[PDB]
Amino acid sequence: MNLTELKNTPVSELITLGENMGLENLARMRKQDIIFAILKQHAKSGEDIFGDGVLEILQDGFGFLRSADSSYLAGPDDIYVSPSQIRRFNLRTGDTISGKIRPPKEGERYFALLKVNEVNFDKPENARNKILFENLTPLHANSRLRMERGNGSTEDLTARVLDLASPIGRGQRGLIVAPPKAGKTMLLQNIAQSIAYNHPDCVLMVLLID
Amino acid sequence: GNRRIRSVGEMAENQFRVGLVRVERAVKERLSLGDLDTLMPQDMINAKPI
Ligand SMILES: Nc1ncnc2c1ncn2[C@@H]1O[C@H](COP(=O)(O)OP(=O)(O)O)[C@@H](O)[C@H]1O
Ligand code: BEF
Ligand SMILES: [Mg+2]
Repeated sequence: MNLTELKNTPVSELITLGENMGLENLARMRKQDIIFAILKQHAKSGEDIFGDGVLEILQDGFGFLRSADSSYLAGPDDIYVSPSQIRRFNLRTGDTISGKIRPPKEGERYFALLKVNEVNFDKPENARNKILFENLTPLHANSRLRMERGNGSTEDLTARVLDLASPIGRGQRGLIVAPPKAGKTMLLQNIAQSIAYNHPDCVLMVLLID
Repeated sequence: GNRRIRSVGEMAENQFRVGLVRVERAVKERLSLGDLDTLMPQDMINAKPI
């Protein structure tokens, strides 16, 4: 099985999947506990697991592959990897890794990676030959990120006005100065929708903090 | 001629082998899961027994 297909489904799907697996009443546990139990039941039939997680390292040396279900926190679904793999495949924090994983073996309690398959959606060849971030040279934006949708609905105003108020470019350092209860939530909703419609190639990221 | 003398080195080597047989059993029972591209020849050996 793959972990992402347990990721994208809601809780009721996990409930019926566990009922298919002939499991005890599982409505009481966390979603990650249900995923852990289902993966254990699946591997008990002699099966391997496929997982995907963003990598994080502490001073302890070994690494943890977190999922987006808990917004990248510790959990029974995260994968434990030895420092040897980090030393070999040149891993570091933030490097999302997808590949073969196994349930925790005798005495273990978290998953362990077997073979890397996709390092940041890339083969380990060019992943090991990665240019350093701070070693790069910053520039300015010529690629104009068009905020206009072109449909011209009732709310599209808040986007098109930026096309004449604040131009947006790739790599721009932008900051909003606004009082509370003014309309920033729908504003960022609009900007996300507009950039996804006009530029679906760039990976979207939104930070919801506090 | 029928009584043999053993020094500190011989008994030290004997105790080393006594510990090495335990370490060997451990590395054998751990090698039951080890496959290619999963571990360096350092984690499978513990210093405790010998
Ligand atoms: N484009 C718009 N059209 C209609 N109503 C809007 C629009 N933008 C904001 N509002 C109103 O302003 C309010 C903004 O609420 P809220 O999201 O709490 O603001 P903020 O983003 O500052 O927290 C909403 O209740 C909504 O009714
Ligand atoms: F401006 Be509110 F607090 F979203
Ligand atoms: Mg808001």
